[PDB]
Amino acid sequence: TDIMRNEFERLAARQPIELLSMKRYELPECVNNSMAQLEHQAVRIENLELMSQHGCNAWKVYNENLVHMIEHAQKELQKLRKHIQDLNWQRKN
Amino acid sequence: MTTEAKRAAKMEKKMKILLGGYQSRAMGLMKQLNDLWDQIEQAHLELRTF
Amino acid sequence: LICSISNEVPEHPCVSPVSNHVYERRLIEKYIAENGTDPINNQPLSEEQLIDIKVAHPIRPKPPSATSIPAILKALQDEWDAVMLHSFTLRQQLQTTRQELSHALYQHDAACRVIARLTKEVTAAREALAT
Amino acid sequence: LICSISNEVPEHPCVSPVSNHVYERRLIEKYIAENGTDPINNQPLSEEQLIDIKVAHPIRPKPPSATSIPAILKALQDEWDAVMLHSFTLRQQLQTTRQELSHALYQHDAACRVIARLTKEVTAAREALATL
Amino acid sequence: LICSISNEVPEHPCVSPVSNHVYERRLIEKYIAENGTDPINNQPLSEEQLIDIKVAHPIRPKPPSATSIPAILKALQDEWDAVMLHSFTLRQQLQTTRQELSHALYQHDAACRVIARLTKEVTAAREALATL
Amino acid sequence: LICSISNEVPEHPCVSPVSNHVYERRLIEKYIAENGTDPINNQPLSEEQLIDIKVAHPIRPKPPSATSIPAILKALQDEWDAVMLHSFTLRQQLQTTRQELSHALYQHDAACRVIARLTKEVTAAREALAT
Repeated sequence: TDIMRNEFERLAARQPIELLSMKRYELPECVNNSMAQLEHQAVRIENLELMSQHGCNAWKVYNENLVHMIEHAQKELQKLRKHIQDLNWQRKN
Repeated sequence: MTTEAKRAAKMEKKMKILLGGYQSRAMGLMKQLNDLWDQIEQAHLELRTF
Repeated sequence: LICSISNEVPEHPCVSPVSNHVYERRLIEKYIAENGTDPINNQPLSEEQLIDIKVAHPIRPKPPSATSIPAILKALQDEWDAVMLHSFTLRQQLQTTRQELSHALYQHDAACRVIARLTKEVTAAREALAT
Repeated sequence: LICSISNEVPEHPCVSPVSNHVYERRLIEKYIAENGTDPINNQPLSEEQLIDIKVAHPIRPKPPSATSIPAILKALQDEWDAVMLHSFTLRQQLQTTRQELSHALYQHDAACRVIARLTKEVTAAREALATL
Repeated sequence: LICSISNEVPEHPCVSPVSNHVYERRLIEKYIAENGTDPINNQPLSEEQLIDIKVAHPIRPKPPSATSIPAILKALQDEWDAVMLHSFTLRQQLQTTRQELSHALYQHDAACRVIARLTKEVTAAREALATL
Repeated sequence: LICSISNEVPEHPCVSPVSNHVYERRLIEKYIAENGTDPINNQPLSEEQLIDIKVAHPIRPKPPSATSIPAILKALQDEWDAVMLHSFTLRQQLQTTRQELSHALYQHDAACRVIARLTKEVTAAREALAT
């Protein structure tokens, strides 16, 4: 029960043939693509500066968050095991 | 193009070995989340079933 | 932490007051526009009733080999394939689950009939032993 | 594309820089000349605070095109939201029926044990009455 | 990932539906038990208003990474938003370079006529003097 | 209608109070986060002075076409590749204009030093003429 998105997705799935992507930027009519590669390589060389500026701190800053989100799941797993075990214990008696 | 492409690809490989540990580490953490998210929902089955 | 429609990590989480569950603003607004009620509880809910939340501004590290070409060509294509085949597999599993539910209900009715027959057999055998 | 005083289509859209909501030069200027305050929030506002004729400049304006830059991305976002919204309702029914499947299989084996016991009960009763 | 009141990592997260900022079930419970309000905004709150964190639905999620189409659209939007100011950095500097060029060329055009007049006057005076 | 930073149609515009300019919240936010001033007036401004504007009616969504999405991806790629070249040409021209300005300034500096010798020759001519 979806919008036309559903029709195009099902046609692309039954059809299976994935939609044509951007194969213009990398090859480099060619002058514009070339200047595009120039601006994009400059933007990329700028985007790798702000990564190395902080560096490995930002990765572990989210890795601590990853472990902190991980712990609550096993805590709730323990809760669920305990509740099911108490139920089975009552049924046993 | 080829001058800066060689620059950023070299800039990636400084970070691709830098973050590449955290990449497989975050990939390893996400595999554990997807491992539990089945059994966590498997807990939802065995609750209302029981 | 998550959104309760899209299964995403919301960037602007908003919680409802009739059913307290964090939803993404976009999907919750679209749901309110489709039909004016809560998705989870199906209770009366409007866009004005929702209360936006403030959060840790949570961050994603773009891969080191991030460019307009890899974002445009490979990434979106991988995303669309992971959408299409996953929706297709979920539809197939739904059909299979309906079929298995049908087989289970038939087997349950058969067990009910067999038990009903043994209830008439066993009790009269007991009476005949009492006779 | 409407003035917030007259409700007419503004040809010279100015905004007052206190509670900006685009109006037209004539209505806003006359409202300022009546009393030097903004009609929307009733705050202090003058003629010089108002920002006038549109800003077409270093920009080289592109009338909203079909297939140019960003509408494709907004459309991809609108379609991905739909994909996820449909996945929500699909997975809901999947798991909600899976719960019935589990309960039904459980009760099926449970009631199977009922006949398993009752059959041997009748079986013993048969030899009991037969020997007597 | 943290509790706003204690600043410790909550192992029992409960988000309230008034002024949500993920809080500790144990600490938020006591804050509501002492007085019926939310810790941050001081809005009315009960423990029944609170809800612990749970798995959204049976729609399965995946981690927020670069792969996600939404993160890709946000990244493309940020890239275009940086390129936009990148364009202004050069257009505005061109707007000063062009003004200086107009002024310098006008000074050169105003000076060169007088320089030609000097080139006339020196040789006219020399031909006048040498002739006598 | 057009923010005086990005040229894009502002979806959450805010006005500057030191200088009357309706800009984009995020672009102005990054500009103030780098340096605490106004990009047009260079006047001291902060975040809290900003007055969020409301423009509810103006929003018009682009209904590009029925056109298939596989062509839409190439549309976005073509537009990004074109915007990169429009940004390249807009900087090389500025660098060339600054070079030309300096190259005119050099002659502007030489002309007034030629004028000194011209005036000296004129004084010599009058000094001979009076005699």
